[PDB]
Amino acid sequence: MYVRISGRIRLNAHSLNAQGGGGTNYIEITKTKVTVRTENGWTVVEVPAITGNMLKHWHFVGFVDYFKTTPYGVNLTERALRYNGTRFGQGETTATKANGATVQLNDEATIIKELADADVHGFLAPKTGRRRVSLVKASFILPTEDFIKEVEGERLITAIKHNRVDVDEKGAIGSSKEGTAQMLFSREYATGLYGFSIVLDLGLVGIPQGLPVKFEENQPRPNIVIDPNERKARIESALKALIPMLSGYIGANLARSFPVFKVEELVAIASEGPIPALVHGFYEDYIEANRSIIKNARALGFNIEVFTYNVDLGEDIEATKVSSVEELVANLVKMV
Amino acid sequence: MYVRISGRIRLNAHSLNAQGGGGTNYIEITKTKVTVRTENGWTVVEVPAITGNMLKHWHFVGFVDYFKTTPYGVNLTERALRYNGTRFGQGETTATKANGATVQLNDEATIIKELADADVHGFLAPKTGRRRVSLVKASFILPTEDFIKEVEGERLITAIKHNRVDVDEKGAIGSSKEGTAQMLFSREYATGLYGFSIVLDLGLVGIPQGLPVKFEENQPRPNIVIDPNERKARIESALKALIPMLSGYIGANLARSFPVFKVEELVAIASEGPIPALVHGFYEDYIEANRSIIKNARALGFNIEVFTYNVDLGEDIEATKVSSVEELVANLVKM
Amino acid sequence: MYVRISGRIRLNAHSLNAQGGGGTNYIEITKTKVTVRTENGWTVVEVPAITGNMLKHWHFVGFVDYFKTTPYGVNLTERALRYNGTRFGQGETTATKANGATVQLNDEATII
Amino acid sequence: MDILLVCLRFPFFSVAKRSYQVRTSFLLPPPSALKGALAKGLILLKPEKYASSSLDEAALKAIKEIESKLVDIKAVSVAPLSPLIRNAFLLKRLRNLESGSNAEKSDAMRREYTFTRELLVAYIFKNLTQEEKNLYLKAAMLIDVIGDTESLATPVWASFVKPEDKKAPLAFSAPYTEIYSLRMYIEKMRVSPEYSQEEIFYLPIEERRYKRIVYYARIYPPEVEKALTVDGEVLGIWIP
Amino acid sequence: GWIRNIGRYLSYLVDDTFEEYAYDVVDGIAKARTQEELLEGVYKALRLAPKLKKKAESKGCPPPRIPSPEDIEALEEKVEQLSNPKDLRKLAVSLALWAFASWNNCP
Amino acid sequence: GGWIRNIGRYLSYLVDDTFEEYAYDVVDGIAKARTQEELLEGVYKALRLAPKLKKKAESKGCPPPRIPSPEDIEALEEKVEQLSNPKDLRKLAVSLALWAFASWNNCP
Amino acid sequence: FNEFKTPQIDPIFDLYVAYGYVVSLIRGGAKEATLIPHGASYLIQTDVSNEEFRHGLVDALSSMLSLHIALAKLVSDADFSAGANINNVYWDSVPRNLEKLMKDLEKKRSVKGTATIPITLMPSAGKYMLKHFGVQGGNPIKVDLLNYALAWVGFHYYTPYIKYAKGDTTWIHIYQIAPVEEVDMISILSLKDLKMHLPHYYESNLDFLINRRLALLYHLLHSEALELFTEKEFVIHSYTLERSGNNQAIRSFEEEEIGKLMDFLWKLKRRDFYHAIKFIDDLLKKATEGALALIDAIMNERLEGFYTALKLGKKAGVVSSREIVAALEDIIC
Repeated sequence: MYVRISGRIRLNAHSLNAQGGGGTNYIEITKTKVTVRTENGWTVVEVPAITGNMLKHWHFVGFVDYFKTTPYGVNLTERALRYNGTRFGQGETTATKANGATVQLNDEATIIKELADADVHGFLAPKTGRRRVSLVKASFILPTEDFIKEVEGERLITAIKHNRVDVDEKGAIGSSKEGTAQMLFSREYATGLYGFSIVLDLGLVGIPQGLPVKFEENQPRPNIVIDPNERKARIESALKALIPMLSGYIGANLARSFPVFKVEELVAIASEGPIPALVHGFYEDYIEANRSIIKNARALGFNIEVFTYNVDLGEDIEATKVSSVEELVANLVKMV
Repeated sequence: MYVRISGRIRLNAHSLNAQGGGGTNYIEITKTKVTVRTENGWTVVEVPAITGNMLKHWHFVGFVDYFKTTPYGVNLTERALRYNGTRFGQGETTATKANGATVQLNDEATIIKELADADVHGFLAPKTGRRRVSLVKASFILPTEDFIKEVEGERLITAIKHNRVDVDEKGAIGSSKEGTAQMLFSREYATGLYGFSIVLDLGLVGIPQGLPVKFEENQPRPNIVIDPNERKARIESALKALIPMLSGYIGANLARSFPVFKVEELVAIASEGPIPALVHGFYEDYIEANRSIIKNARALGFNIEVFTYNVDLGEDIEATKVSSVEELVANLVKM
Repeated sequence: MYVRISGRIRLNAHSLNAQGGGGTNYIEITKTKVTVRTENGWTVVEVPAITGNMLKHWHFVGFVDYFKTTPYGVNLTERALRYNGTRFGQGETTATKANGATVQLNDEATII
Repeated sequence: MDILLVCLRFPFFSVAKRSYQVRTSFLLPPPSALKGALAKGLILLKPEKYASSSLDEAALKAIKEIESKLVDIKAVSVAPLSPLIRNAFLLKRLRNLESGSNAEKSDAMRREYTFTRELLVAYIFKNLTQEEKNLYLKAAMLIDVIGDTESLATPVWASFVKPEDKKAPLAFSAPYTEIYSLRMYIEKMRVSPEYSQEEIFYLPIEERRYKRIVYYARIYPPEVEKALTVDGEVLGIWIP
Repeated sequence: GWIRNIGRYLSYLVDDTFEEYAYDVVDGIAKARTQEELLEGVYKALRLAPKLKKKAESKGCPPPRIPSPEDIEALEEKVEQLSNPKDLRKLAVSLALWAFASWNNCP
Repeated sequence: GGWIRNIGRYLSYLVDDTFEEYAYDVVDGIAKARTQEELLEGVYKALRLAPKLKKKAESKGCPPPRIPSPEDIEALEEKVEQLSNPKDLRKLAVSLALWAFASWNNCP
Repeated sequence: FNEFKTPQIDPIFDLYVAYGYVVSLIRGGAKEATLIPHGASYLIQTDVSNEEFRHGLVDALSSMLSLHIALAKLVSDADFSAGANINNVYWDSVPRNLEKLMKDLEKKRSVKGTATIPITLMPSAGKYMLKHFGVQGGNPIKVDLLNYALAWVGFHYYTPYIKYAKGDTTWIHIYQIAPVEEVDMISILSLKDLKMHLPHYYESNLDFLINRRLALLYHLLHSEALELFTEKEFVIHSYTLERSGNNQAIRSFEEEEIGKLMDFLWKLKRRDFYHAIKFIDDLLKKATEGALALIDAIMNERLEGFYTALKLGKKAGVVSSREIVAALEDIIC
């Protein structure tokens, strides 16, 4: 199915998507510019942000984590079990399955049948030319416009410096000429009310892009190259991958930082068909805009199912007051 | 039918229309020169401007996506299914539909009857000519001159570096001799408030270009060579194609960027007859130009319906308030 | 078997995870910026806090303390026995076992 | 002589010269491009008059009718009201019109789009009758696109005016044949579009730099006794 | 114009001879849009004076010199009237620009 | 209005050498003033050490500290009472506290 | 005034031929020669005779062929044989055309043939041209051999370029400096000074030769011909040739300017020279992103670019002395 989610998350003390290397002093976090009103002309302010690459990688990690427990987990790439995003890089033609079996990167249907990560998240085969558009698209994580307007440019970055106590076996803290690595470096942690938006196109899973339909009985029968039970299991695993999404597993340095996460409010709509993208949470007036979008879409003849947490939305259209992410994914998998 | 939508949109953190970097490890976003007045000075500013080629490609993608739901989606080339759209070439004289039906290229009428994508976005047959123009056109996506004046300097282009770690079987990494693929590339993400303008000539959909009207019973009725019901289905699909347009589905790097999109303001004019294009959204005084051109067209005898979102455009004109893009779509599907 | 614990704990007269001064007599405590909802709108406040690195180090110390008593506690590291948080620094390919033996680093399974 | 005055406020040009690989674009739109756009306007405004089996013949007959009411082969002229620049662009231009190379051979190619804040277009006629004056004045507007389908265009106003025999510097584009008698810009422009000719045209553009950047400002040429006034300022023009 | 003296003091936070590497203050002083954060960053940079003093004293080379009080009021006598951010950047960026100069400190 | 330098001269005695009085917490408090009341509290804490330094200045062959005049106190009160905005309050609190770390030639 | 006219075909190849006319005149003499730009024609005014022009041209061709014979169907690693020609066939085609021109002119015989123009002399050319409804077979564009040889002489003698191998692929950056108002012979010769032969760098440490703007900055850093750009207005037309897997194509055609960069370099090096070139080279080798930010700041007059470049350079290995900082401050004004 097609499901779209948009909302706000309260995140603080996070060193997510740092720039400087491990050995580089003063490890710097990424920043992105945002254009805001500030009751005057459109002004640009540089604020810490989280790239969509991290969100896509963590969605992939959650998907493989929830798909390994499924009976169809054997149909997976070996690199997927290693949480590696290198899906059929440059300079190879045959890939390795989860159990070690070889797979040929020639026919898209075979690739999406024997491998599941390349199906949900797409893939690229530069040697052969085979490609698949990713069915999961993750936006950036930007602080809300109202929040950044209120803070009025107060840095929101803490550069905490820390080191190690690497010492010689004799107990002497050696210099660079001894063999120790007692170096000084810093890490940048950010804070604020961020907005998130991710879209899933699970309605096209198990469907090769070359031949989306088969037309056997002159009817629009989808070209589901895999078993329908396998497709349902993959969809359920992809939907359950959202459980660790809004829980504290969408960034790096979790061992030493483990960013503090809390979803404030959000909305999600799914109708097993084409659906307009939800407005991102970076904009302060996204609630009314999304209400208008999902009311017009429903009025246009769409069976839109809406689950809202901690928002009144429109209090007149068909919306279910979901309490948590787990309940939302349960509702999503209930309509498969 | 014929509709023209021009406005200003707010998007940021995007890597749209990059220079690829096929051989160079550095990926550059588009860099464009824009002339602007600077209080008695004609200066140039280097800002990105998104080509309308990608906009037209994504509009076609949305059209082909929305044309699958309708039962009349059989009349569609198998090429359009794969987000292709080359539409033949010098050595091609046969059209293959989604079901795999052979279509000749003798006349435009049969082609547009059997193919829907070629009727909307055009096609050509260099073997025998018979060129057909695209009925959908999109302008460049560039920041408005008001935003450039307000910002003046500032980089507004963030170069973010991403690596591709690829360890060996146990844990071994390699740079250039272990045979693994480890690249540290850089992507340029842009920001700013942009301006767009698109023209959709839905009134000519399903009518051959060379025969706009029949004119057989002394009444020049339009030459609708295709079925009216699936013609209206095509109109609705093309109108709904704009839904994955003002939502963040424009450009590339969608998996890794998915730009944060929100339309700020827009003006659209819809009519059953030919109507002039209003203005490109890059100009800061484009609202006054919109009002002037609408007034002139209405004074010249044009039945123009004006839909305005987050813009006044004067109270004298008969402008209809638009809450969002879905509101405009709902208001447009009536005709 | 996976475990997730959370809760609230009160600290009084604590100087945990300080900067240590290094070149000053004033030993500063670590400060971090946190977001408060507030009735007037979201704000940011700088408060003292303890990073997760120190908590991980103390969990490691407790684990090695409770694992030394175990009969299989010999399969540890000399640095681990010395409460040293560094693991396989740059330029080294061998590990000093708690028994004094040398452990190769060419295989992760052997290491674990 | 009823001269048609229109104002085109569109950012980017789209007409490329005889070029390959990198597609060099015209600094100012050639008369062929404007003639084709006006022919398209005639096509979708009054389709009963121009009706052909294929679009090529309809375009050819519209062009022929336009040239019939034109003063001579010397076609429409333009006046750049804004500084000009060459704005480079990268496009995925597929290559499938050549021998072999199947039909899907797409490679990145450069095609710069000349940027312009404002421009003015003047068609030179020979006193067309009133019943068609409105026809061609309406045809002047609704000029949605120029060059290829990439760069959109829009009008601002449309009018008819005489030259009032006024002396003013020639801020228009003229062939380098008669104005030879008169810091010069002359180049091949392909006045006549081809449909199965080439005259050198002068341009009021110079590459002067004021402080650091060059762009392309006005030429301040010698004055001409034939001109026309718009929005107060008077610009000279050449007519046969 | 009281720029070299403060630049050499800011250079004490970036040079490798002071193994503390105060880079956040450089970013703060460089990325200043209005009056308040520039002064906040310069105060944060100046606050680490005892750090540098005791680092150079305990290492052997002569201790760093604090910017003179004579141009301290000179800093605030000009930045007050730079209401426009555009001309304020010319000094806000230059403060960090002079923080990366050579500035030979210890032999 | 000229009293910033006068108060900073006294503030510098709280962190300079040749005094054996390393009071950095008061400087941090007077420089991190988010509101007027805590700024005044920090000012009072700094001024409470005026006898502390004045008595021992003459005991080490140094000139007595330049204790701010009551006119400086009046000017500070006037500036504080007119600032209900933390925006300019932050820079005002930073201004005088910046003078604490300077190369003052207190003892010749 | 002989006032040689230059064929109007392509404002890049037109520039090459009209811009090698000057060296052809100089080698034959022709004092007091000037170049008037006509938008694209680029006419040249001088008092030379046709026979003297031919003598200068044959002298230039003799020098070029003598240089070509230094390396070896003969293929040489020179500017006009293989250093700039990305196509293998031209490596042998061009020397044959040049020696044919030499033989024809030395016998007082005007050339009577036409030849294909390579993409190197004019990127606007190529293999296919859209006639009406498709392309033309072979190479539709052809040029008379005389102008072909003259443009080749100009390209070899005047226009600087850079070749970076990096294994199988190959990048060739080509730069041509175009006057916009007026130039005399001394100005054009000063521009000719920029040209340096055999810029086939390759290696692996010098991987910064990609990012064409950075490459041209690196090339101009070590050039100290003449600060003419501060008193005369000049532009730069530059383009890249790529041979990634024998797929010859052009991926960059931006049109920047040369006055700002030369002014910046002269202002930076006016204070210190020992700490200028070493600074720039170290920053290029270590902080490539910093170098890109710095060149963006130069071309856009941006304050943050200099700070970012200095921070990135100081992060790895850049000393970034005081005098260059003072020069940057003075440039900031």
